[PDB]
Amino acid sequence: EKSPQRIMHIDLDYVYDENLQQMDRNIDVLIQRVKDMQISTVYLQAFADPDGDGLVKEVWFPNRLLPMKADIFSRVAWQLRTRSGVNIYAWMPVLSWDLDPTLTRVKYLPTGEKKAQIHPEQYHRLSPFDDRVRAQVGMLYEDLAGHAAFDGILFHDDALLSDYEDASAPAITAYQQAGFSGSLSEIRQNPEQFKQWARFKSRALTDFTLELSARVKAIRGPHIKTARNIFALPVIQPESEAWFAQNYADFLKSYDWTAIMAMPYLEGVAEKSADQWLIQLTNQIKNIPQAKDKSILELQAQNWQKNGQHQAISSQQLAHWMSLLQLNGVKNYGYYPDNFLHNQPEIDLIRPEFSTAWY
Ligand SMILES: CC(=O)N[C@@H]1[C@@H](O)[C@H](O)[C@@H](CO[C@@H]2O[C@H](CO[C@@H]3O[C@H](CO[C@@H]4O[C@H](CO)[C@@H](O)[C@H](O)[C@H]4NC(C)=O)[C@@H](O)[C@H](O)[C@H]3NC(C)=O)[C@@H](O)[C@H](O)[C@H]2NC(C)=O)O[C@H]1O
Repeated sequence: EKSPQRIMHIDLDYVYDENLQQMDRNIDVLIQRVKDMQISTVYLQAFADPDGDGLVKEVWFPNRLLPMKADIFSRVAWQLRTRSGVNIYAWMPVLSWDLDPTLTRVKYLPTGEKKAQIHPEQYHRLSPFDDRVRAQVGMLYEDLAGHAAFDGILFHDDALLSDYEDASAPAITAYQQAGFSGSLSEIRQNPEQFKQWARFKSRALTDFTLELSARVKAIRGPHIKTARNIFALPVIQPESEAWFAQNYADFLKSYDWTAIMAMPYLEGVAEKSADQWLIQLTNQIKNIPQAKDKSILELQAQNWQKNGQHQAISSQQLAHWMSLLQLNGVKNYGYYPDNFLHNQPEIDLIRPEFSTAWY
């Protein structure tokens, strides 16, 4: 994988159409767009998410467990790899799958309540402490690996847990068997165990992803690259591992690429403070020897409303941020999401700051 890495992060929800001929034209336009961009890598959505409801009910590949909305992942992948000149990473949820109801869901323990619950504002995650969950998610990854060819796996940012999670029974048993003492509420507020507990959960998530990676590699070979999305707070504010169960140093050690969600508006940063926020983030990375060499800075090309009516970020703004990264010594970056239907971001405005091939 020759450097710098320049990544387009792409949803196939945009490509899908009930009319097959329209879908064909859509795929053709997408392939040409990526070819024209002249960058290195596409992170390609393997699951359907038309509603942004934080739960995958259908996917883009044949498989044993979930409905296939359309057989298009493998078709788009091989064309991008041979016509558009890019590596392809299959972008897959780690936990947020709409599987058999008897599979354990991640739960949290509400303050002042005795029974654990599922928080409506989080990804609808299955518990990584349930071995049946590990097996069935494993099956989905094996099914993708069997039917499509690709160069890497991008593990979704839904591999996270808060400081009130996971409160489910198998998680409780796992903590007990690992030597943790007391209820979840006692552990999280125990000065002598709460840090160990956060790290235990971070390692549990990472180990689960490495298990999934091993299953794919058994099928497609050892050459498969791994990437995982990490939230910005665990990078800039490491104590936040306590409520993310993500550890930046761990990601750097465990994956070929750590894809940092360098998205200031997502993080609630004001428009006039976003540049400084990005400079602070990149300064933090550069202070960790060779972190920049294994990290991708992923910029946002939309401003999301937890409601659902997302707003585009201007092409000029995105190009400005890409320029900012380069001027601050960062060579590996990309953006999410791409919208081929509307040329958003505008390829002519983005290319000179994004493609090394630009003249
Ligand atoms: C006094 C004061 O206000 N200062 C505190 C300071 O002590 C502390 O740093 C922060 C955070 O405290 C910890 O917050 C944990 C998370 O709280 C939940 O955050 C939800 C929003 O999360 C954001 O989500 C976006 C993605 O959509 C992500 O990009 C972003 O980084 C996230 N932000 C953070 C900070 O994580 C929010 O909607 C939830 O309501 C909120 N839930 C709760 C229970 O607060 C929390 O789980 C920790 O317990 C809490 N513990 C500490 C810091 O002791 O808060 C400052 O205000």
